[PDB]
Amino acid sequence: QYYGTGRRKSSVARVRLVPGEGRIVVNNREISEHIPSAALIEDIKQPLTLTETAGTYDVLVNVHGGGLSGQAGAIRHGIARALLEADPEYRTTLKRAGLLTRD
Amino acid sequence: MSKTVVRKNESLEDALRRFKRSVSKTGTLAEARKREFYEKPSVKRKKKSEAARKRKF
Amino acid sequence: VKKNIESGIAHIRSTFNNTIVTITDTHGNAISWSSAGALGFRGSRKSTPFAAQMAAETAAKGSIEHGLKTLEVTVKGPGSGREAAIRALQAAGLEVTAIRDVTPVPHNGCRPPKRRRV
Amino acid sequence: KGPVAKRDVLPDPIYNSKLVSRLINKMMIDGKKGKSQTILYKSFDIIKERTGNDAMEVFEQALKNIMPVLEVKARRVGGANYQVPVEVRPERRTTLGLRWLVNYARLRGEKTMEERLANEILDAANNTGAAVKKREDTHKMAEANKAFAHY
Repeated sequence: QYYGTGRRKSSVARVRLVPGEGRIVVNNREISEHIPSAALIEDIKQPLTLTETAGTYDVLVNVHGGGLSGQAGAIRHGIARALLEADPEYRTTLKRAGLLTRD
Repeated sequence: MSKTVVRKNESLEDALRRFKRSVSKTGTLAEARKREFYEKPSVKRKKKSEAARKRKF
Repeated sequence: VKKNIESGIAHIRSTFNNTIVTITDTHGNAISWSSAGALGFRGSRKSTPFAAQMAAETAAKGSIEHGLKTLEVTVKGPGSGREAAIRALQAAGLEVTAIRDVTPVPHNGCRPPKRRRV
Repeated sequence: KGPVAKRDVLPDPIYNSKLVSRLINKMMIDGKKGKSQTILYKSFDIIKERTGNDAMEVFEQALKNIMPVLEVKARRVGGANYQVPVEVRPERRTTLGLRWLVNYARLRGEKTMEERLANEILDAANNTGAAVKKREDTHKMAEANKAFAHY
């Protein structure tokens, strides 16, 4: 059970990237159930599109703290961190993004 | 003015390169440029002893 | 009826306040002329290299109709516009022929006036 | 001292463009980027509706029209207060175009900023427009100050 923490602007993404089909749970909710304004939904999968990991891992998270934008940012940051810790093969590619800001 | 000598078969600035160098050996830059305002005889004489020796120019 | 001079001579007077461009024939007859004041520059911009450039350009494009194919340079006077003037004269397409060592250098002459500070 | 770096966020589903992202960053007031995003989306939708063409090309042409080539910078050399034309780098040109677009769009005056921006993009694609008045004034100033193309 790969684990990660998407710490960003007080919003922590307790992400556990386990092998699945591609489901993304946010505080026990659906993507559309939780986050309107899907402009950020496509952004969450930025690294998921840079590296081909479409539907092999599920994303179960308990995001505590922060607004909608900060929560989405923490979610994608934790996703990237957990994916890197799982398979660092594409770390050379993902080092050009990082997504670490200490905000 | 540098001289009456003509030069061709060069670029446009190649002529100015030698113009700005040959104009030094003529009074066009000193004799015709100092006498824009009067200079008293005393300072007129001291100016030579100052410049021609200190090599400030 | 128009005397189609083949080549002529140009007299340019550069100054800290104005620049004059005059194009003449072998005998010094006035062919064409232009100045920064004519271009439109009314302030101290008259003596600028750009103003001298425009004046030379206008004089050249005015004498081109008069017909002279080449010209001689007889620039004279203090100022920094003498460079842009000849630059525009060459860029206009009218190749220069020669130059002269003429200058108003006086031996003694008359004493200049009082300075600008007393 | 010296210059400093920076970056923005390009991805935008509705007419993806880095300049569109910069515009979204602009026109934002009170930290409300969502309002600006919605306004831009609805304005581009209205543009696509009224005009049977992609709003991307219209926006690009409006930017090409409003972008100022020459800037007139003031300079006080003595008691004259002269001005010096300046060549604007593409970054400054784009920023000035965005500024003029937003300002004159909000200055026009209509029932909604959406319609205001739509009509402004139209009057920019067609050179006749408010921001193009500013462009023409700047070009006139640069031409009148041509005497100081270089110090």
